[PDB]
Amino acid sequence: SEESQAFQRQLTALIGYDVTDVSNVHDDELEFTRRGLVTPRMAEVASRDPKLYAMHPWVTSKPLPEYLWKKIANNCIFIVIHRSTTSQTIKVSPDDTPGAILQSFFTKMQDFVLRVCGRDEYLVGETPIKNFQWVRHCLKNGEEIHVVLDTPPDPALDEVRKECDRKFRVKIRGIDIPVLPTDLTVFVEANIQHGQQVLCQRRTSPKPFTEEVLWNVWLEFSIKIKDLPKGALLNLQIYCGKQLLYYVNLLLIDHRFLLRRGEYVLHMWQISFNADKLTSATNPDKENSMSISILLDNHPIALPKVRAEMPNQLRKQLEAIIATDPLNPLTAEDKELLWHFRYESLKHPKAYPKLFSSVKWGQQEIVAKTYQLLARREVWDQSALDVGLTMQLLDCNFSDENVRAIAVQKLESLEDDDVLHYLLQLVQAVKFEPYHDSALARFLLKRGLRNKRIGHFLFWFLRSEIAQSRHYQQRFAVILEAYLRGCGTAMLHDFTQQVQVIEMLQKVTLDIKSLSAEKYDVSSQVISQLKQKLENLQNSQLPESFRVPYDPGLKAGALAIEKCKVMASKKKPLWLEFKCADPTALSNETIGIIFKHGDDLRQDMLILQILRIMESIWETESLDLCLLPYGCISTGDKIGMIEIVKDATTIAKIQQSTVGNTGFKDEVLNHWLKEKSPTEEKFQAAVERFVYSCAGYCVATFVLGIGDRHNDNIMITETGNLFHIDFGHLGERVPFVLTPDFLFVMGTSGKKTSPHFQKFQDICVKAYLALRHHTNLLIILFSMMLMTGMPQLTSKEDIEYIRDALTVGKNEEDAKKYFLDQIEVCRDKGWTVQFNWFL
Repeated sequence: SEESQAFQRQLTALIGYDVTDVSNVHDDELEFTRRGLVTPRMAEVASRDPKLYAMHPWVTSKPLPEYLWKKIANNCIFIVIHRSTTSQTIKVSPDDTPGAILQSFFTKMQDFVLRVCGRDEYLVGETPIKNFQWVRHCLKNGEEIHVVLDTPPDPALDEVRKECDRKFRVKIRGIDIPVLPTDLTVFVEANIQHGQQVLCQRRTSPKPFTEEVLWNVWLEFSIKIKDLPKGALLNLQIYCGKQLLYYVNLLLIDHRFLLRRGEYVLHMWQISFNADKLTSATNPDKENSMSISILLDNHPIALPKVRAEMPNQLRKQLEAIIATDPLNPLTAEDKELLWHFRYESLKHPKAYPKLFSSVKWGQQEIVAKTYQLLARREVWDQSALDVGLTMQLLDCNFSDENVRAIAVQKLESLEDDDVLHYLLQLVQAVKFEPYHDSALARFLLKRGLRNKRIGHFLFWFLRSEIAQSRHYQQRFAVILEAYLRGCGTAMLHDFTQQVQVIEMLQKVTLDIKSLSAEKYDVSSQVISQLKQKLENLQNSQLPESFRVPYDPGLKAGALAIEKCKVMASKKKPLWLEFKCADPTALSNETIGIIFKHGDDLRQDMLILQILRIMESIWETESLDLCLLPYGCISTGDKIGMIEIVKDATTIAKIQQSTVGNTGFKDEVLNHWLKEKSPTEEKFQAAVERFVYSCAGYCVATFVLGIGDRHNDNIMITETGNLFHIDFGHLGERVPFVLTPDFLFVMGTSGKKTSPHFQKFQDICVKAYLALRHHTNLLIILFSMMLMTGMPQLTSKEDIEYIRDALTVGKNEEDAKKYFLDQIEVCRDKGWTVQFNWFL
């Protein structure tokens, strides 16, 4: 139907790409994948409870941390129930089910439900109220729980629209480029890879690098055709430099298990390790990109389906190897050991990554034995879920579908709250998949379609890449389409509002950027120019309201144009403010959002996420370092939005406000806090909060290798919560930022002591070692982060930093000592590094 034609047109607009396009393809994998995702979608759609899906309660099964029970030493919790001008205050017990307090209400005073005031957040479903995230959020922030009694959302609104033993060889015909301007020479390198491991390599003779270079030469490999593993890539690379200029990959076995065959003309990617180098997609730009032509002329297949010792010491060698971190390599010895004692290895879940890296994927018989091994997976299937281990089997080192699937199998058992914690990283992992359709892609579909909060962020995480990654936009686009076709008309409506809004603000942001980037000042002309442009949108163009992308529970209404402006910084980001479109809101406070161009916010997203992960880690040990991972969503190339934290200022601005400019007085910070503090109570609270938050970010920032900072890049709220920002990496050195002013707040100085500083040192050590208790998880998150977003990755030194930072190996005692020394290095440096941040 044209109705279908228009629909697909609406989908294209939400996605930012066209899955019906075939301009940059050489086979039907994408189309095959669209069709293949149909079943996964429909099966989850039909499976989800219409009522719970509409209300998406946000719950956790994790225990209430010790530091939160402190605020409840009476087994009673106060919920403020509203209904217009009314507002009671029903006392409740932490294990009181929701529906069983509306009963300690209705009767204490029925087709209703408890909804948070001013938010699209509901407190329903059979769950202790203490297990609801919003309730833990309020408690952790000493806020009161205000709810409004109203009618459940109509699930009718989520309606889904009806729907050979020869040696392998490859002939390199030649390369061609429109124009490729000191001259030099070139050659072609054809590699057979699997899980980033060259099984075979062949090269051509060095030749003249001209707009057209031919060889018409067969490159014969030693490996046999019926030995090629499913998921093996034929990697073609061009070398010039009188080194690597262009690369392109072709899956040797397709999505149907067939051996690739025929003529191919592949448009390559130019180099300006990482995930982009592994893509099966070809450069879309067929007009001004390099291309290579090859000939392939050569029947997949299939699947069906111990006793002895492990001498004392050899077992000791095995356990030693197993205990090493994910970055500790594997000697051929290690590999042969792991493999020979295959069945002993299978009894240790942590041995799995090392084990499979020990498999000779280029040997049919061996791989065959591997599957046989995974057949008896009893131990693995019964192991306690380890996200760190699971993620390792999903990274660039594993290309085998069955190996990766057991990883996904393990993810299946994660509760929605945990999926949210790792969603960005799981989405990024899709880049390591050899085929578009994959167990991991289907898992993201299932979970997204099953819960609205996960589906919302999945949308934006996917759109973020589809809008700026030529290497993966196609794959992600198909997966996003699949999701949109099953999320519901309601959500489709919401995404439509959100996209039109951010797409308008992006235009403004950029145009204003042009009338600026003049050298700072930010003219009134430029601000006048802004207000005029916003005025235009404020009319029949900017929807009445829209959900805040990084905080789906919040609905933003009309722009407070009078409060909007252009910030006085290198980049000229917009500082917008909106009124909350929710009357039941508990305030008149506007929603502040910063729209900026100039920075790659994909990096910021990644760090902010690992920051939340570090929080959950600290929780599992009763710690609360008070981090502050504000919302941030990359919406396009060097552009995106950021949440405006209320009542906070840059530590640089605090300094400038007193010294005027440059310096650097030690008490400025303490003054500021006191002045922003009225009651003495609040401040002795704020200084406390500053000690925790400072510790948190010093530890966090040190582990991630981004501690050496810049005063203008770290802020503080009037309530004492410190927090870094901008992760744009303009960064002698220092492990982190613990300058004199910070110390002054802690009450010490000039290298001395104080209750606090000692409270600070105590918190840091506890936090540091608590992270070391998840060394593997962090190591794997760190390296994935570096490969999918910080395109500045030496598959060695860079990734290795976190090993050293986590002080891998050594013991707890030497670890604690190690960090305390770092704290000292900051003390010896004082203001030197800070000051040096200008030359």
